[PDB]
Amino acid sequence: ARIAGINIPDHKHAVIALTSIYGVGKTRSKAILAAAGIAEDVKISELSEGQIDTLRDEVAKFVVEGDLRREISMSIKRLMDLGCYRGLRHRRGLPVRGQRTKTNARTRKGPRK
Amino acid sequence: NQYYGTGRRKSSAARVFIKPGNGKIVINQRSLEQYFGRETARMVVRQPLELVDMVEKLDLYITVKGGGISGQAGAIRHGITRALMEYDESLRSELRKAGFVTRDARQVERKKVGLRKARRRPQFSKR
Amino acid sequence: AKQSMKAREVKRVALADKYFAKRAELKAIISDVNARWNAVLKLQTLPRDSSPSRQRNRCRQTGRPHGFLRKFGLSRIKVREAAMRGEIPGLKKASW
Amino acid sequence: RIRIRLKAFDHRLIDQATAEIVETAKRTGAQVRGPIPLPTRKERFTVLISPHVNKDARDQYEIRTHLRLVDIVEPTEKTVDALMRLDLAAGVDVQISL
Amino acid sequence: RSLKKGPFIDLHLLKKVEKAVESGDKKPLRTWSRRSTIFPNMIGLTIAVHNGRQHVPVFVTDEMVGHKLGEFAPTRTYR
Amino acid sequence: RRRVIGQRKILPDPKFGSELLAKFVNILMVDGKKSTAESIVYSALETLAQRSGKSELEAFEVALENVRPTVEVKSRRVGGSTYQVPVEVRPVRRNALAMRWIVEAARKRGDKSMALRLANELSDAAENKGTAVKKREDVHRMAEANKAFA
RNA sequence: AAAAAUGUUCA
RNA sequence: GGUCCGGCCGGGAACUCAAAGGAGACUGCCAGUGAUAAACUGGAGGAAGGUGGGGAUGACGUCAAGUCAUCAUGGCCCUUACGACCAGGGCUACACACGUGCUACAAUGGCGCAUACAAAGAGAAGCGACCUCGCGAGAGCAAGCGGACCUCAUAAAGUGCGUCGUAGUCCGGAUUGGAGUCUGCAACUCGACUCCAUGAAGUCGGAAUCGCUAGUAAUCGUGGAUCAGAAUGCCACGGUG
RNA sequence: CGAAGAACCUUACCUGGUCUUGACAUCCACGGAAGUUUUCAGAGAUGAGAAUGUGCCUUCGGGAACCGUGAGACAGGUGC
Repeated sequence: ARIAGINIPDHKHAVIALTSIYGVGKTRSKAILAAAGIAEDVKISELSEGQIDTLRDEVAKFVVEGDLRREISMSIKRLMDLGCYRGLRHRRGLPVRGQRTKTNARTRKGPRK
Repeated sequence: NQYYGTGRRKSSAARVFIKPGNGKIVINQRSLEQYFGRETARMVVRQPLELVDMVEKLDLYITVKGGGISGQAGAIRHGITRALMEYDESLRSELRKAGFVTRDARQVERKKVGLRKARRRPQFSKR
Repeated sequence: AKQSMKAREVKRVALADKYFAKRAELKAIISDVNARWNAVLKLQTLPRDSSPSRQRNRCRQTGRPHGFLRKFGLSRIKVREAAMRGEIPGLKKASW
Repeated sequence: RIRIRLKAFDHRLIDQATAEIVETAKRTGAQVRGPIPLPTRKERFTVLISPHVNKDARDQYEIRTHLRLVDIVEPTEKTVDALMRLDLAAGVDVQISL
Repeated sequence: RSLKKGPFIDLHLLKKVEKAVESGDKKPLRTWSRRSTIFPNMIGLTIAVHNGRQHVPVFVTDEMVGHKLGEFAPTRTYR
Repeated sequence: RRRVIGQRKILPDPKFGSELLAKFVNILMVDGKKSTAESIVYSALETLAQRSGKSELEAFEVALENVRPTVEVKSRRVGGSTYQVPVEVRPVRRNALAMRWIVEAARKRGDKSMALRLANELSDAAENKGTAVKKREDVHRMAEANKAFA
């Protein structure tokens, strides 16, 4: 379905379909379905639009989508304003959280020659 | 009980008291397929039993401990025919030459210093 | 050797359980994870002095940390030396 | 009743010179226990034989420390005189109970 | 890392702070220490934190919701 | 070398009575383990049974003992001159080799499961979908037409 | 019985 | 026999186990072969034959091999110091290159359920059940054991079922955000663990290259040391194979 | 790989505070039971203090341990 706005994957069980799509991941998937008493292994092929009403409510108790995606970037730049060990580091995107600062940094610092 | 058997094969030793009674395999109040899940193992230890045909005429209790899954069944296979060389001494030959009072000595070997396993050592390269 | 490096190391152990350990350990509920009360708390962070987390176990005949064995209270070689000569009851070469 | 724990290194020691207290105790007490084994609480080490590098050679150690404990059990509490003051033995953990 | 079940204070050089908030600071404290929670209420100062060879004045910034001195000083210097 | 070196004999499959079937579990050995191997053996065996009420065992046997390997090139001395000698293969080792190959051929046919592979695969006996037909056109191509000797 | 060099000075 | 049905009770030492002392294998016998020589190949019997299987043992020596920093030491050198004592920082840069590892790329698998069987060690500033709370990491509360007693302790692949269908996905897990646990006075450089969120690269790897002959390879866990507190490391143990 | 665990401390390296018969050894002389709990300032090392303890033996002087100071012969150096 879509929830009500933005497409999510179709013809697939409801826990699947909820996915990782900004503040609703794996844990949030089945937790939400369990919560609103709708069955977990309802495909969008099998998805009712009475199911659809109780759905939307439970995802509104979490900061999800575009809304979520602001706050986060405001806070990564927070630390830099400070000029933190985490701070400054982001200007060339050097590891902050665990990872070597010498080497092995292909997917954070960028790659070798 | 009227015939006993040891049989310690693949680190599992199994008591055997062959009792008077009738063909059945009672082992820890169960069967094979009941003390274990799906098995290949179950068929293998019945192989001496069809070899000249028994277990329709005596009853047996088995109490295997430790070791393997196959290793347990190793012990079962070993002790039954170390109690059926003494039920029959005519098949004394037909059990030692049929390799059922033969102890398996392929046992797991120990790790060493500077080696990854029992013989395994590191790979080397430079490219 | 290095007599000097060693000498240091020794004295840490006196204070370790004479001006620390039950002087310092006096924290109770109100200063650990059970409960909190800033009064007591900040004035028992106030002394630091000696500390056993600033003490290594050490070899008592080298004082290096590398290749240490608690079990004999000495380092690598200062086990092996004794042990080869057959001084110590029942240590033997692996042979099973 | 009494637990008697003999725990010593060598078999030439947990088995030898240890019969001298089983002896004297028969008369004073009223029973003896023979030398019952125990699963043997043992060690093995490794120390790097080199003084620098070469981890291809490390001296690999073992050490059985045998446990036959004997463990004479006595409701007879007159055993103690000839048991413990009288007889003596070293190299062996000597431990007594009630 | 974490202050555990309920908080710590993290006393490290809290013998100068109580002197230097009685006329404020504006003057560079020669400080070896690199740890101590900077409190959001202990701001407008000039801390010369060490990096092991130079004490560098760093003007404290407002709203420090839980941070160290250490995080605001050089540690080793790039090409 | 100076001794012929082999090892212990494996046991015949005990719930179909057949050593060949047990040596083909070994071929499919996955995680080091016979267990998860035997499943698929048996799964695809049934597939074959449905299409073939008679033995479905003679579509392994025919296919692979049509193929008769013979070629390699070595050299040995003879009368004081070495010569480049072509060497024949003994009929036993032809067998031994051939049984393996067909079952080796699976896990590359780009299916979903080893069902659909080994089923459709094994059924053929001389019109193979397995490596058995594909080695024919190399073995006899070579031999005695680009091989100067037995 | 399947091509193929070259090795700064000094115990 | 009893049974709170649980080796739960007495009871019996048979049994497995434990662990001290033995029995045995010696080409010893049997045939053939071989200079009638030594000896070899089969055969038997056996748990085991022809250096049974697995350790530990490196000759006379060579490499002026490594190691004055484990330690020892000849000479040399420093002497309000190449000495000494303390606080902070570094040894965890980085613009590259390489060694040694770990993890996947998936249904011969992944996930959800329930379930099967191990071995060997650890331990009184010690291991810490239990029971309470905590989704959780874990915190409280507190027994037991000087450990064939009690605690660490709970094997994992495997197995039967539920499902997903070969998608970079329900694969895979990097990165990062936010919130926490714990060891320590204290974790910013440079401590480990958890919760959630974000969700990568990788679609089984070129030229080239390596190990391994049997319970070996393969694979699945497990424990120990070190250690205040840092294992994809080292050391050790069994399952399957 | 030496290193079966580099926060500080360790750790030799670095920057800074600080000392020079010494941090570590022996021996001689001087003073003082050793110590105990405490103040201030300093990053600490420490420096400068406030009270308190008057032990072990004596052959009564003397010692025994130990603390501070004095002084060298010496000492120190994981330095080559």
